Amino acid sequence: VRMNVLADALKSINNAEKRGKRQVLIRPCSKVIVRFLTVMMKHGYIGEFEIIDDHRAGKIVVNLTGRLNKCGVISPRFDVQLKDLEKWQNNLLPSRQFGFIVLTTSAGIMDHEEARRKHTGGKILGFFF
Amino acid sequence: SGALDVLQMKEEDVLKFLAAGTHLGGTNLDFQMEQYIYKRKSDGIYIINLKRTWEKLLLAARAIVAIENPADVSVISSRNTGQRAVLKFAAATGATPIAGRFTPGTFTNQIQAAFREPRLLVVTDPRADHQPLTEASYVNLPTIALCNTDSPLRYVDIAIPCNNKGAHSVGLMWWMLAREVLRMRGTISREHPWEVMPDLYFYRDPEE
Amino acid sequence: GKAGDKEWLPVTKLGRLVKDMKIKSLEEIYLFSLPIKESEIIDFFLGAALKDKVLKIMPVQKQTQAGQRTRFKAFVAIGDYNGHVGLGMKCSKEVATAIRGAIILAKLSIVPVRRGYWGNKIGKPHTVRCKVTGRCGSVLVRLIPAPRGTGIISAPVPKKLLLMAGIDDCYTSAGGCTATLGNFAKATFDAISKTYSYLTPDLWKETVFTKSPYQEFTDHLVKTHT
Amino acid sequence: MQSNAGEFVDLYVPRKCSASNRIIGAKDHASIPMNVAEVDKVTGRFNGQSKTYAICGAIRRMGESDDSILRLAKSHGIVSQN
Amino acid sequence: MGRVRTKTVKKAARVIIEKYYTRLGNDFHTNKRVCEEIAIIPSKKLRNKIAGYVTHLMKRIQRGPVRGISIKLQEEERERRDNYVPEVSALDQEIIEVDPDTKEMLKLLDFGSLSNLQVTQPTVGM
Amino acid sequence: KDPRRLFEGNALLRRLVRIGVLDEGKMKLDYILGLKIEDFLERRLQTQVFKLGLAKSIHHARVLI
RNA sequence: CGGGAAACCAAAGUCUUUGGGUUCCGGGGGGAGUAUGGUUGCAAAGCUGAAACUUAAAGGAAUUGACGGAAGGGCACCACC
RNA sequence: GCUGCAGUUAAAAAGCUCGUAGUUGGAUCUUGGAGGGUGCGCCGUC
Repeated sequence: VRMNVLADALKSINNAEKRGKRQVLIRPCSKVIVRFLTVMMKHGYIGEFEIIDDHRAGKIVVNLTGRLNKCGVISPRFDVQLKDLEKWQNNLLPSRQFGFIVLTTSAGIMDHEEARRKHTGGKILGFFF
Repeated sequence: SGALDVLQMKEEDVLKFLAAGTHLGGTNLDFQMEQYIYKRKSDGIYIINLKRTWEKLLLAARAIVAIENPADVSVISSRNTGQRAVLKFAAATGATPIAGRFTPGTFTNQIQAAFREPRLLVVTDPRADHQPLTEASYVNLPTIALCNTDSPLRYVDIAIPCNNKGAHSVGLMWWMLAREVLRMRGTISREHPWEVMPDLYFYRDPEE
Repeated sequence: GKAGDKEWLPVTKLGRLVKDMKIKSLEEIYLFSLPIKESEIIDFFLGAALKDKVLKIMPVQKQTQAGQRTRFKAFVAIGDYNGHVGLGMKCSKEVATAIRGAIILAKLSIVPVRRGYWGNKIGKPHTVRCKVTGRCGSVLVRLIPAPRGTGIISAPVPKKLLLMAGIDDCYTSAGGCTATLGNFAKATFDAISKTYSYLTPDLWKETVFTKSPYQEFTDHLVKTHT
Repeated sequence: MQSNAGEFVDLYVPRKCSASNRIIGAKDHASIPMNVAEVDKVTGRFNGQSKTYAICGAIRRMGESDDSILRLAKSHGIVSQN
Repeated sequence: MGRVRTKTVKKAARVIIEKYYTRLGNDFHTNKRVCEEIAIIPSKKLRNKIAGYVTHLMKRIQRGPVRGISIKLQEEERERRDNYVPEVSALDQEIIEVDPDTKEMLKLLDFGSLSNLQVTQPTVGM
Repeated sequence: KDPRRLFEGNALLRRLVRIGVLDEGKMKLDYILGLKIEDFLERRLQTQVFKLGLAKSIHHARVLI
C-alpha cells in the first residue's frame, strides 16, 4: 500500500522530465507535496502547478520546463543537527554551489539555504537540482 | 493564414487532392499520427485532413526554400510509385536524387561513390526508405516525409500525411511540393496555377 | 622541423572550411554537433600541440581452421591539457599500426570537457562544475569536484586521461571490475564527456545560437569539383 | 560561466533543444534543427530570414521532431489550426 | 561445367557491349576482329574467350533485354514503348458504382457525383 | 565571519606570512588552497646562504651551516 | 527509453544522479547438508548445522575453432560404386 | 557494504499461504521600507 505520497509525486515528476514530458498529473497530493512543489517553483526547477479538487485527496498538474536533472525524496525523514546539514548537501548535491536539500523544520518546510539563514534545523524531506 | 492570405486553401487544390484520393487514410492509425486524422469512414478507413495535409506541405515547401544550394536537398524514393515522381522534382527545383536501392554508407562513409552531404532529406515512404532515414540520423540532417496514417515517425521532422498506398496520391504531393517551392524563393510568381500537368509526376510501368 | 608536409585533401565540407581558415576552433563543430570523419580536421584545429599517450598493448586471439591466430591491441588517449581529450582502442597485425590507427581513432572521438570551480571561482576553473559518472560494461567511474591542491585522485591510468583532459583537481570513486583497463578508461571517458551534458543554472538561458558555418560557408564548402 | 571579475570563462555555450530545453551536447550527431523561410508576407518571395528550431536527438528518436516543429511553427506562425 | 566463364572475361563482355552495341554482331568471327580494334587484350585465347562470351550475350540481347546490360539504343527503344495510353480505361462508363458509406463519404464531403448502391454484409477477420 | 573561522583563519594566515611562505591576496584561505612545497623549501637556511653570494651553492651552504 | 557481464529483461525498468514498505538468504572452492547436541518421525528419514584439513581457482557469460555414431550439406576412384 | 553490496543463470528468494511479536501506515483542522555584519572607489553590492 502507501507509506508515503511525496515519494510518488517526486518519482512521477522525474519520469515525466526523463521522457521529455512538459506536464504531469500527480495523485494524490498533500500539504507537504504542495510545500515541496512550491520550494521547487520558487527556484525555477518547475513551472506553474495546479491543484485540482476531486472530492477526495487532490490531484496536481505540474508544468515543467527542463532545468530539472533530479528531484529525490529521502526516507526515512532523518533528524539533522545543523552540522549534519553540511554532511547531507555534500552527500547528495552536484556542486557545493547549487542544488538544494529541502528539509522540514519547526519553522517551515524549507531549502537548506533558507535553513542556514534562519538558523533552524530539523528532519530531511528530499532534494533537487 | 499566417503568411498572410492567398496562401490559404484554394478550392482548385482541394479538388486535385480529393481527385488524387490523398486524404483516404490507413485503417491502422498509429499513435503519433492521430492528429492528422479527420474522421473514420464506416467500413473501416480513415479520412485524412486535407487542410492539415495542405498546410504542412506548404511548411515543407518553405523548408526546402531556405536551403541555399538547391542541389543539396535530396529527394528520395525506393518505392516505384515515387520514382518518376522524385526524378521530376529534382529536374525542376535544384534537388539531387536518390532512387531505388539507397545504398548503405551514402551519408556516413566519405569513400563511397554515392556519398552525399544533404542539408535536407525528403523521403516518400519512411518504412521502405528506412535506411536513408536511419543514415540521416547519423549525421544531423533534417527530414521531410511522406507519411500515411501508419508510418514510422522516428527520425522524421515534418510529415505530410498522404495515402501512399499509392496511385496519384504520391504523384500529386511531390508535384505540389515542387509547385510550391518554385513559387516561394524560385520564380513562378503569382501563387497562380500550372503549365505543367501533374501526370508528369506519376508512376510508369510495364508493358505487355 | 622539415619533413615535407603531406597533401591532405578533404573529403568533407567541414574540412574545407577548416583548411581555408574558415573554421578556426573545434568549438564551432562542437556547438553545431557536426560529425567529424576526417582526422586531419582534428589535427589542424587542435592536436597541433596535442600529445598522445599509449595506455596499453595487451594481445588477444581467435581460432583458425588449421589451428591459431594472435594480434596486438593498443589503447591510446589524446588531449591537449586544456579541455580536449579523446580515447581510441585498436587491434591490428602490427604494434606500429595498432598505435598509429589508435591515435587516429582517438582524435576522431575528441570530446569537450567542462571544467569548473569547487566553489569559489577565482582564477579559473580548477576542477569540475558538478559530479559526473560513466559506466562501461560493469565498470563505473565517478568524478567529484575537489578543492585546490587535491589533484587527480584516481588510478594511474585514469589520472593520465584526466590529466590530458586538463582537470587539475578531482575526486574519484570506481566500482566494478576496475582491472579490465579498456572498460575503466572508457567509463571515465564517458564520465568526463558527460560534463557538457549537465545543465546547470548558469546554462538556463537560450539563444539565437548560430547559423552553422556549413550554411554560411556553403559555397565555400562546395569547391569547384564534383 | 562567469569568473572572479565577471569574466566569461570556459569554452562554449551549447544550443538548447526547441522542444525540451535540454542541452544539445556536443557529439550527439543524431540531432539537427530546421530553418524555416520567412516570406515577404503577402505570400511567396522567400525572404530570408530564417525562423529556426533545434530538435534534440532524444525527441527525434522518440518519434516527435515533427510535431515539435508544429507546436514550434504555429505558436510563432505560420501554421494555424493544426 | 567445366567451362564457366570467369569475371575477367564476363566483365569485358558487359564492358564492350555497353560502349560497342551498334558495332558488335551476331557472329563470333567478326567481334573477334572487333576486339582487336576496340580493346587491348594480351593473349589470343583470352581475346577469343571474350569475343565468344560477348557474342553469346549479343545473341541473347537480340531476343530479350538481358538482366544487367544497357546501351543507348535499348534505352531509346524502351523510351518509345513507354508511351502507351488508349480511349482510356477508367471511364468508367456512365455512372460510378459506389459501396455507399463511400456514398456517405461523398455525401458528407460536399460532393455531387454519379451514383449506385450495393454495400452490405460482415465480415470476418482471418 | 564565523568567530571560529575568523579567529583561526586570520591566525593561520598571519602565521603563514610571518615565515614568508605566504603573501596577502593569498593572505586569505582561498589562496592557500592554490599553494605548494617550494614555497616552504625556499625559506630554509641552506638555500639563503647561497642566495646572497655567502655560499655560492646550496651545497656549500649546508656544510657551512 | 532504461536495465544487465551478456544471454536476455516492459520488468530483471525507474540503482553512484546509489534512499516507496516489508521479509528471507549469501561472502572463493572443496571438507558437507558431513561431524556433534537438540528436535520431529513407527520406520525410511527431515530440520538446525561446525571444525581440522584441503586448495588458486571453482564458477558465469559471450566469442571462436577443433570435433561429433546431431540436421542440410558437399567434394575426390589418394573415397565408394 | 548506515553512508554504500549481491541473490533469473556467477556463492544466495523458504514449495505455498495464513499469522502474533516487530517493523511499516492515505488525504484533512493558522491565512518596497529601513536596523546590523565585509567588499569595491559620498555612492552603492550581498
